[PDB]
Amino acid sequence: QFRAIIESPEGAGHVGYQYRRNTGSTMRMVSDVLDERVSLWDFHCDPSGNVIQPGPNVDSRQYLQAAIDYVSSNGGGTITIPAGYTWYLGSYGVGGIAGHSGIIQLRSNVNLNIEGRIHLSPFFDLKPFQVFVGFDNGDPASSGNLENCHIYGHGVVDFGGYEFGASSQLRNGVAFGRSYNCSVTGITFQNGDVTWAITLGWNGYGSNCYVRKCRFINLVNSSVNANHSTVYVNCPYSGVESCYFSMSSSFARNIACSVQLHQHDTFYRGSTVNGYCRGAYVVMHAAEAAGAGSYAYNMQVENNIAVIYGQFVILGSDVTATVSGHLNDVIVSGNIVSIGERAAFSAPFGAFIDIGPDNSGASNVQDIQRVLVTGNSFYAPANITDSAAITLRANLNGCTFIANNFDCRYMVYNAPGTTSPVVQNLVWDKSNVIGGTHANQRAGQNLFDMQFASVVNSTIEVQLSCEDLSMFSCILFPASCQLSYSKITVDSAWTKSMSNTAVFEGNQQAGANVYVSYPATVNLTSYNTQGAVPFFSTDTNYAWVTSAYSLSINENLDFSPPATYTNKANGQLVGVGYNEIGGVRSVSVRLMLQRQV
Amino acid sequence: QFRAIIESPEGAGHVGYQYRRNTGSTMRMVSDVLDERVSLWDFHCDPSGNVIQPGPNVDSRQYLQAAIDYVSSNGGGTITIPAGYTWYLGSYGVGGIAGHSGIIQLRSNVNLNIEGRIHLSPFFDLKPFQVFVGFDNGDPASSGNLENCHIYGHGVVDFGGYEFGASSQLRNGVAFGRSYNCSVTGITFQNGDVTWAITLGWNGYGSNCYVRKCRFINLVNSSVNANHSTVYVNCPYSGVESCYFSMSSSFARNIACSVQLHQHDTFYRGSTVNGYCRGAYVVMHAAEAAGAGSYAYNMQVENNIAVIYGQFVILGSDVTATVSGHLNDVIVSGNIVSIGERAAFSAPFGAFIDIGPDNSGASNVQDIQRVLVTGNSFYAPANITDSAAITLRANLNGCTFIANNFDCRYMVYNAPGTTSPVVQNLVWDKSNVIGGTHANQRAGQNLFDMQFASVVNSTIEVQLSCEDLSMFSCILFPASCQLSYSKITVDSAWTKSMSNTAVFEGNQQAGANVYVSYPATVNLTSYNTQGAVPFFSTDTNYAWVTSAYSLSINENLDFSPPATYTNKANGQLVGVGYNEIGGVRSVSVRLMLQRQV
Amino acid sequence: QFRAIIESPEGAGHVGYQYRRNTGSTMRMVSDVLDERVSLWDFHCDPSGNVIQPGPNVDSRQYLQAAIDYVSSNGGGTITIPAGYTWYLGSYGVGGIAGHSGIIQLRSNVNLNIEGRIHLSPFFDLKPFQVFVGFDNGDPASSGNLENCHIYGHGVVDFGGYEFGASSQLRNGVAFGRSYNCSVTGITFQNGDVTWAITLGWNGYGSNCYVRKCRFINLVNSSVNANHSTVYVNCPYSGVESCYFSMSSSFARNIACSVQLHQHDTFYRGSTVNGYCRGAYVVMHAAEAAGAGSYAYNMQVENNIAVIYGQFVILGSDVTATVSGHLNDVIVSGNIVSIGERAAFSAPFGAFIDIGPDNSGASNVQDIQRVLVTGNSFYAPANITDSAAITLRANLNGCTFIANNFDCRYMVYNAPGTTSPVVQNLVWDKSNVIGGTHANQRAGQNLFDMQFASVVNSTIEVQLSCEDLSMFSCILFPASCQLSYSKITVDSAWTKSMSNTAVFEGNQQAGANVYVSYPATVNLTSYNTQGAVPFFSTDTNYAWVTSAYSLSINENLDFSPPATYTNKANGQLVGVGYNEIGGVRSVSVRLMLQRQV
Ligand SMILES: CC(=O)N[C@@H]1[C@@H](O[C@H]2O[C@H](CO)[C@H](O[C@H]3O[C@H](CO[C@@H]4O[C@@H](C)[C@H](O)[C@@H](O)[C@H]4O)[C@@H](O)[C@H](O)[C@H]3O)[C@H](O[C@@H]3O[C@H](CO)[C@@H](O)[C@H](O)[C@H]3NC(C)=O)[C@H]2O)[C@H](O)[C@@H](CO)O[C@@H]1O
Ligand SMILES: CC(=O)N[C@@H]1[C@@H](O[C@H]2O[C@H](CO)[C@H](O[C@H]3O[C@H](CO[C@@H]4O[C@@H](C)[C@H](O)[C@@H](O)[C@H]4O)[C@@H](O)[C@H](O)[C@H]3O)[C@H](O[C@@H]3O[C@H](CO)[C@@H](O)[C@H](O)[C@H]3NC(C)=O)[C@H]2O)[C@H](O)[C@@H](CO)O[C@@H]1O
Ligand SMILES: CC(=O)N[C@@H]1[C@@H](O[C@H]2O[C@H](CO)[C@H](O[C@H]3O[C@H](CO[C@@H]4O[C@@H](C)[C@H](O)[C@@H](O)[C@H]4O)[C@@H](O)[C@H](O)[C@H]3O)[C@H](O[C@@H]3O[C@H](CO)[C@@H](O)[C@H](O)[C@H]3NC(C)=O)[C@H]2O)[C@H](O)[C@@H](CO)O[C@@H]1O
Ligand code: NA
Ligand code: NA
Ligand code: NA
Ligand code: NA
Ligand code: NA
Ligand code: NA
Ligand code: NA
Ligand code: NA
Ligand code: NA
Repeated sequence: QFRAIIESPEGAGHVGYQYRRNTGSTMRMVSDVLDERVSLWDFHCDPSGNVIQPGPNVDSRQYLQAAIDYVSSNGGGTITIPAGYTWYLGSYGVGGIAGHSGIIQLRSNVNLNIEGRIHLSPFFDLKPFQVFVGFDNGDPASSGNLENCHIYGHGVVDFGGYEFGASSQLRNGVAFGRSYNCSVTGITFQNGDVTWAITLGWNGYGSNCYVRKCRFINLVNSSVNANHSTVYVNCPYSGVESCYFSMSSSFARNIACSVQLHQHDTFYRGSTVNGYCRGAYVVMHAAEAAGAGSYAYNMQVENNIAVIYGQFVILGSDVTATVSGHLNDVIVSGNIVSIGERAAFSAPFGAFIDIGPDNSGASNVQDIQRVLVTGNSFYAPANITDSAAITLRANLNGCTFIANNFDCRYMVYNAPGTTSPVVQNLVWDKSNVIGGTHANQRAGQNLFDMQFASVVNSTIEVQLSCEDLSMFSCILFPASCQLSYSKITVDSAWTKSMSNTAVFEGNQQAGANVYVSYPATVNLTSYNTQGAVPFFSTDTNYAWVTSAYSLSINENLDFSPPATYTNKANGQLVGVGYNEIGGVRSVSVRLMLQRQV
Repeated sequence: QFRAIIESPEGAGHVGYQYRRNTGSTMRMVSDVLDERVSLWDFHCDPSGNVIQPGPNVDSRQYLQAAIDYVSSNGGGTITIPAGYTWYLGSYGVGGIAGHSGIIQLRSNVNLNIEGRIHLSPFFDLKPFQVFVGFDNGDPASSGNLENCHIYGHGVVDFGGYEFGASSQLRNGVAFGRSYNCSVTGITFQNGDVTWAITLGWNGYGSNCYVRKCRFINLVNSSVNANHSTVYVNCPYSGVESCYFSMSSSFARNIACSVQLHQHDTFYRGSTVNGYCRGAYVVMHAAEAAGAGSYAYNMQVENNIAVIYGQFVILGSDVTATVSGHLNDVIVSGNIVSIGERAAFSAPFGAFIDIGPDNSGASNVQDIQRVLVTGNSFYAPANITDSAAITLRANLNGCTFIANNFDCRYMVYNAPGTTSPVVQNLVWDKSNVIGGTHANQRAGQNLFDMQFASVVNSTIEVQLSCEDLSMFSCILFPASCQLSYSKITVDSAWTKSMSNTAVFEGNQQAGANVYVSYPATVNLTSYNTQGAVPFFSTDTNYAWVTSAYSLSINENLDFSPPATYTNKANGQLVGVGYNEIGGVRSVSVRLMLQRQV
Repeated sequence: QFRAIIESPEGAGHVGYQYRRNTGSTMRMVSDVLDERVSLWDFHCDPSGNVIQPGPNVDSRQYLQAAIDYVSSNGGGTITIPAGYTWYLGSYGVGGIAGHSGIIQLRSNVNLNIEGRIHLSPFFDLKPFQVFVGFDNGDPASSGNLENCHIYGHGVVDFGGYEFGASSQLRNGVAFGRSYNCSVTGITFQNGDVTWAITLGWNGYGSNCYVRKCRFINLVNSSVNANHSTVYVNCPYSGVESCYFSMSSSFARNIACSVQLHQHDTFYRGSTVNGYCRGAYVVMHAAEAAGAGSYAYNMQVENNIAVIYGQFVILGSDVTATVSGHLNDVIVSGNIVSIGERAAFSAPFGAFIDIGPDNSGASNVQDIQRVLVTGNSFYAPANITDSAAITLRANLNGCTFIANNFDCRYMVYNAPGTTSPVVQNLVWDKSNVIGGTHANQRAGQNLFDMQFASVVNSTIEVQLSCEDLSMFSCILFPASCQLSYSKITVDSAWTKSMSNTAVFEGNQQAGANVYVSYPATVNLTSYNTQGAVPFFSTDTNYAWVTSAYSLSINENLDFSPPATYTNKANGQLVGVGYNEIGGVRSVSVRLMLQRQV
């Protein structure tokens, strides 16, 4: 019976087709052409083969898994998750992903085109979950790889608004696993309390994984949530570009970071962030060094836009019993960043760059060097005392700042009587512009507060662009901070009225290989001789000065002080001025003091 | 009758199908699978249901609208506009979009995949039109939102070449309206005389709207066209990336801009522009402040390539009777820009940055601050007198330039006897490289022409990199410009032969908190004493000088002038030189004059 | 017979369909809907119309060509190359592409969606080939254009691992030809020994061609391969963005470049490179000037990540008998680059920028100017003697460096007794940070080794950030290098112990329009007079010095040397110090020598 065959599930396999009636084309059956595509509807059926409508009382998980399993068996393809429907997930998956609280297991070469919505059912309320998992084993070390898996479309993953049940729980959207050529593009992740939205790689295993043109909206909502990083990049040659991240929770302002860059050759570009505590960590964790080595290098954070409450970029490296992690060859450029409206001390200490201790608080394990911070803007509102261009809280082996515009409370800061970092190769070029928003707010404060164990091979070229007479000093070194083989300068513009410009509480500017210059007021007295006549300082704290020159006009007719000075062994300054008429002269002059510059 | 059913429109609904003969798959009908996609052909039919071929004598509008209306009713989806066909539009739409001269009404969740061509018929010649409109009401204030609407593909929107009929008319390609998560990707807009190609948002209402990888080609063609901006970004968290803009009309060189960034958290990146008057406006219009506040902040213009005839980036902010607009936290970086080949004064005044008055010409309403211009190149051909790094034509509350390369006629310019802007926090770092293309062209001109009412808290560090002895001065302040709490320096390199370096026509460099240095030639005479001997200037216009030092060699054996000088109350310079043999000496020396630096 | 028609190839054309049972929709046949898409299966059939399975023993070429030819005839469309299959190509194409060793001929408006794999069969071993060719004629000058051709998908082009048979052979993946609005997106090119993977345009003919989000993996594998450039951009308004390039061969480290930018308005952005000799050439070849003029301008290399073995960006321009090529208006910004681990001299000389001779070795043909290198990082390991910020090997008409961080052996280098370039407008701003990795390695070497015929209108502002007492000098000019109208400065920080700072082997710092400053040690003797007393240098090689000042402390009580000095006609320095008590004094002081600064 022909009628019977046609009405049967093999019917389309009996109806002939030839593309556009082209006599040169293949003589196919309708089913062949329909078989070129596949959707969730092709697996979303009961045991008799009748289609099941999705909805809040239907658990779509087993059907989607069957679709992925079947396409995987044919070498791959793309499964569409249809538009105009919400597909709910309502149970855990089984096997290898159960160890990861997994819902769906991803498979190699099987792409998901999510055009409709995927939504978690209340079964998951107060429970852990990882929605899509690419590991195939509960132990990631024993997992196979996931390759050539792409998730893309105009659709949505909705985490149902459910809070965490316990802080120790973990929640994720996509864990690609040991992931090679995998990506998420176009998707909106929203409405949750999760740990991560996407994680790429596993402990350095993976390559060429990307997140592009995704949105992440309101993914922390509770005090229970221990920590949140929206994308964790844990394989090399991988990155995040052109994404949107937004949070509205108060809790997110204290715990949430947009991106973790944790392996070499990784990037974070062209993205916009609002409502987060932190922008990006750039870190080499020794505990994550298995797949790609012990070094994080070629790290790029560029051309992002951010409103955060804590720190924009945080650098780190640490050690384990048998591995040491190193961070080097980093670039941070083109970013425009602000600390959002908040009270002082109400969120983690505001910073553009933070050199942070390790997760246990250790500040003597880091090996961070060859970092370039250039062509960025940073702003914090004037009330935010806790705002810095760099908070330098752990050992630093080098960081270079060129041509940034920093408009916040401090330039360089570390809290006194906390950690005592060892600092090498800190370079603050004169082309860094220091803004004026916090003028008049700096009573008792040092603009560059050098609260370190030691500083070597460092450059700080201070250039103000407006007055701030509230500040205690432009730069201060406590006596506990050794300083050697360094260049510290304070340009005189906007400093004439400052009582202190640079302060060396241990007289460290006297060091043999310290090169400094800064303004000071000096009292001088002359001899009485008519004609060329010496002037000498009354104080004797200039034994370190190599030359000094006048920054003051001479209101006198009958004499002039020296234009330039040198020193004497007793620590006086001395120079030769001119008495048109004789007499002992006394003057108080603003000088530029110079040492070896 | 089985034959009858099969031949009927329900026939495919009787032919069974099961994906790849998989026994676990859904037992569907052919029509179910065909129903997973939708195209214009599914609505492009006569009242009897017979398909109609598109073409220049068929108006496809009602069919496309029916398709959008129907898909909208099912929760959304993607309508394909087929490749290999041109689909003409030949009438106005009806209802809510009639108030916007709308052709097609877009609807939420309904995407258009434009693979073929859409082409306007001559019905639209000399008339207004907006091809795709997302408003649902003639009054945008009473409109609902458009959400999740994406237009993408390899296809083309062709505006038929028709000129405007009257200057007051408006024409647009896509007006998304009060638009949330909407985008245009891949599409070519060409061949028209329009006001805009795409507009995003409405008066700050909207979010997450983007234009990516689109082309805009020849969209102004007539003298009637009043004004053209290719993409208008009027909602936050939105932007333009990786687009191509080109014009060939002469009129475009005087009226056309590529992008308007008019709300916070907006960007313009990675794009190429040719043939336009202007690159981008970055503006907060008080009249547009309803949806997202009164501040435009986090504005980003980065890594674009442009050949324009007028100004690359134009900044603005203005007020209404009850709202004041503010612009702050802007970054302009990585752009390479030139003024195209043209006669001087033949297009609007060439500039990299323009600080422009409001639309009525007011220059005393702006609140523009915290702008960073860094790491850009600008070039204008040597004949273009009207070319500047910045034309500063309205009040400015701050702008910072670091590490740019500007190769044009002026660095800082405003026309004398026009507006008198009040300038604060203008910072021109010494790392800005001033090119040499216009050397020898600058007779009668000041490189930095400070034609302002006042300048405060500003820095100008001039550094030449080649000679230009044609210029009247490196920097000039008219007597009408107050100057205070500022730093103005002229490096001596390539200046030895200049008669004027810095010029203060009101002697403003004498101010208590002005910090300056610049070269000058000075005549000095000594006393006759053998030995250490004073030299004094013949002129008395140095009462403001704090120190000066020699920039000239000493061709004498029998004496030497002072290496360094200070001043005296009568305005003479004085220093101590050395007469090996006695005698009154007279010399003319090049000095670096310094005040408080 | 109805049964007969239904089973025939016209069967689907008799089965009715109406979208979603919508009474307003078109009353179509199943075949109409199936005809909206097209795949390789629709042409991959034998002469009787039976489908043929692809595989290593089937040559899919004729079937894919038939598909492209047919779709082209209907106005275009998109052919899918199905996922889950490998499609082998095993013969050359015929006609116009035979002259290009072409396999498949691309056609206008016909896109390829490559979801599966395309793989070359061993027929191609040791032979030339170009897999996809858009020329339609063996002579490219007589070719028609290719327009609106896009290749995209998650699929793969695999070149079969075959080595080149002869060095003179050429191999390519995609040659778009005289190409307008063409692109490759998402595709992986791998496993070959080829000349290029993609070429865009032909000798300036073409426009709006792009390569985005592609991977290029292991595309050189033999010593026979003469030269490799992964993407060659030979039309304007075209570029490469967000790509991944990797090589593992030793040969690639000596021959392979990622990108060629060879026409105006072209870009290379956001890409990652590993294992290559070179990053990008930016060149105007006169021989390629036919389609778009003789000038390459608006050239952009930005925000790339690279590990290379030779040079990152190489600039060039050259001439033919009748055309002269010019390069100008270039920007290189935001790049983070390193020379990978290698022995010194084991690959082409390491550099960030190279100013290279033409292909015959000529260094006197170039017209390269208006280049900005800003905000980049460069690192080479300490053992790599052959590493430079710029190797300046051919005539240079201008290049500007601002705010970079260069950490390698040399800053400026050219080999002595090779070429003698004529240098104009070389600008090295003081904001360039010179790293310390190569400290102690520089015995016998000059950090800036100015091995040129002449230098004019140039600026070199040297600023160290750590000591390197191994170096012979910071900057050296041989006597053969003329120097005029230039500024050369050496900041004193970290230089106190250097015997030579700046060296002018021809005494070129004496030039009338040379502006210099650098530290030196000077021996001085005083007269015996008590009181103000002159000090004079013992040596007479300071006739060029305009002023000098002390960089040393004064360990004496009874006298002080001058703080500042000028010169005398005999070449002595002279200044006025102070003898508290009389006596002839002798001192050796570190001075900052200054000329016209
Ligand atoms: C939220 C965030 O990323 N915060 C980082 C911080 O990251 C560390 O702390 C977070 C806290 O959530 C992670 O530690 C938690 O998770 C790991 C991994 O979970 C296990 O392994 C995965 C593969 C499996 O699917 C799960 O079922 C678990 O079995 C637990 O081991 C740990 O006990 C728990 O606290 C984060 O771990 C990393 O997570 C990434 C992404 O999933 C994995 O690729 C890594 O393998 C895993 N690393 C390690 C060492 O386990 C911790 O690294 C950063 O340390 C910090 C400074 O950079 O910034 C943020 O605070
Ligand atoms: C071409 C361009 O954008 N030029 C800008 C300039 O913009 C102002 O002038 C232009 C001239 O074309 C616009 O003003 C015209 O259009 C508005 C808006 O049209 C009405 O509202 C829309 C929603 C509706 O669809 C239409 O049918 C109209 O009813 C008219 O009100 C105005 O009279 C007319 O001149 C531009 O208006 C803005 O247009 C954007 C994009 O469509 C809308 O989102 C805004 O709501 C609308 N703003 C206002 C205040 O109405 C004017 O703003 C800039 O001012 C200037 C400096 O930045 O740069 C360019 O010259
Ligand atoms: C690998 C590479 O690109 N290296 C560049 C170097 O480029 C020059 O040398 C390469 C060597 O492979 C090319 O020269 C070879 O190819 C050309 C072109 O082949 C012919 O024309 C094409 C259209 C046709 O399909 C083929 O069948 C051939 O008939 C031969 O003419 C030449 O003899 C041979 O050595 C490269 O040529 C350019 O190739 C691009 C891309 O295919 C074409 O668009 C251009 O038309 C062609 N240019 C010329 C002048 O022919 C040579 O230009 C660069 O010169 C160098 C410095 O910038 O960098 C790298 O080393
Ligand atoms: Na686990
Ligand atoms: Na660095
Ligand atoms: Na200490
Ligand atoms: Na209207
Ligand atoms: Na600023
Ligand atoms: Na005034
Ligand atoms: Na050929
Ligand atoms: Na330049
Ligand atoms: Na010479």
